[PDB]
Amino acid sequence: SLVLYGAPYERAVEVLEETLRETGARYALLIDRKGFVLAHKEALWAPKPPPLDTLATLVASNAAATQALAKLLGEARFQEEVHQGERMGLYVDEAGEHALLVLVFDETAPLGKVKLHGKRAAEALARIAEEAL
Amino acid sequence: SLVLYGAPYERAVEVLEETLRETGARYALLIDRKGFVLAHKEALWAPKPPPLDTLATLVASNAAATQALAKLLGEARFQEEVHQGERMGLYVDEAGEHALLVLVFDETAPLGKVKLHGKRAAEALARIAEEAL
Repeated sequence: SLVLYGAPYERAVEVLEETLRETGARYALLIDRKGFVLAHKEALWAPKPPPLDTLATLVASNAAATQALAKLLGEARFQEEVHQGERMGLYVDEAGEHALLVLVFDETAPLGKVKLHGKRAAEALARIAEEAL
Repeated sequence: SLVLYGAPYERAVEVLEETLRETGARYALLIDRKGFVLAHKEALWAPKPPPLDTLATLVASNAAATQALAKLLGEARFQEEVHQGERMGLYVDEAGEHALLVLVFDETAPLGKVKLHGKRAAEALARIAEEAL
């Protein structure tokens, strides 16, 4: 597949939903490394997100931009990154070769839970994407 | 001051050294938001770092690059970021208005310690830089 659709798509959304419930994050996305959104889910209590195409293309651009740093420091790429503001934070984890799990969260979501469930979710989504894409 | 020199410089290096000891990080740097290195220290057990001007300019470029994301998500800027590879990770924390504390570390440095002491160090270095620069 070049697009995630059908049962893989259905399962990916189900994983993103459970990830929101387990973390308390606002928004959860699986995106490819070109910034295309493969699946997304938003907590019913959260404000409408920013345009998710923009968000995904900036996350994917930054993820590519950071490889220079990982290589400067002697590794191939980073696998995970957390960016924290006063209120809002952004978690991104590799979901296999060609996808990234993105979680947007506020202070009400314990960063430890965001990381712990986020990692499990990226593995599940990697498995789905490996078989599908 | 436009450069950190004299007693402020001396104290900043002393803070970076204690930060390496408290964290177990490889390399510690205070850099300005233009990527200029104000102070740096390296653990005696670690390999020679990558060119620290390059490292600082890439860290500063990325920090600027990420503001678009923070603003997309409704805040002014991120205050802190962690990037983790299989072995190496990179911690960056705001040190006041015009500087960033950077810690480069491997698996032997507990991320919790890196964050906890890193935050204290960025506050101390902010204080030094506020009075000096």
